[PDB]
Amino acid sequence: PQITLWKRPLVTIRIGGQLKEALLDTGADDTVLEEMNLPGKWKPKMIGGIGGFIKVRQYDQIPIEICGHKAIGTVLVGPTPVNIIGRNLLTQIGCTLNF
Amino acid sequence: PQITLWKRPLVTIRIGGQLKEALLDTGADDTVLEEMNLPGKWKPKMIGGIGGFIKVRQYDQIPIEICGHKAIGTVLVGPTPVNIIGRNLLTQIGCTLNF
Ligand SMILES: CCC(CC)CN(C[C@@H](O)[C@H](Cc1ccccc1)NC(=O)O[C@H]1CO[C@H]2OCC[C@H]21)S(=O)(=O)c1ccc(CO)cc1
Repeated sequence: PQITLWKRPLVTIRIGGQLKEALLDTGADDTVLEEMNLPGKWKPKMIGGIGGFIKVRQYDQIPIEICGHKAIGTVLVGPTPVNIIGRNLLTQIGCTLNF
Repeated sequence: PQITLWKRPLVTIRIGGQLKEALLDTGADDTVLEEMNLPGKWKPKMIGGIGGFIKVRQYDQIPIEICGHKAIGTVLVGPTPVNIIGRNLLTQIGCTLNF
């Protein structure tokens, strides 16, 4: 579909047994999700934006369904105020910017 | 244009006769530029990002040409990690997300 930007580009995503609302975010290199206890190996990382940094856990090869489109890749999990679908997964679902 | 997302969507903007590089950021409500001088009245404001809150100077009705498309709107100046074009101006230049 086409998503205008009059409002936040929030869409429904699924990660296992959790449905969440997440921003389609061209400003984010990688996907960052709100705190959740995912299975598997991870590694610590610090990511920065307006206000400074937060600490996150990097999980790899996590499948996420984004508006019914399948994706699989890196997911950073930590105390973000909003779920953020970053470019690493936006490319996988065929997302472009157009004007 | 159509802009894919395998690389950061960085574009050249013209503001006050200066060329700068800025990131098209659909996860940003607001346009935020790194410290610079702009003429006219401004208002102190605060905004929050992934890492907390910062103080910015709010300038209204600033022209920016974004990849050759004209916008006139609110520009916040302050300690963002990188110049970002947010939805307030993305809407003005007709930017949508498509997948
Ligand atoms: C470095 C470029 C961006 C910061 C400038 C990166 N951010 C994505 C950005 O879209 C966030 C996404 C975002 C959205 C809401 C809350 C926190 C973070 N938006 C944001 O800070 O927008 C601010 C300007 O407009 C306001 O309206 C929304 C908050 C204000 S980020 O969230 O900090 C971020 C995301 C992922 C990574 C890992 O690659 C690193 C940083």
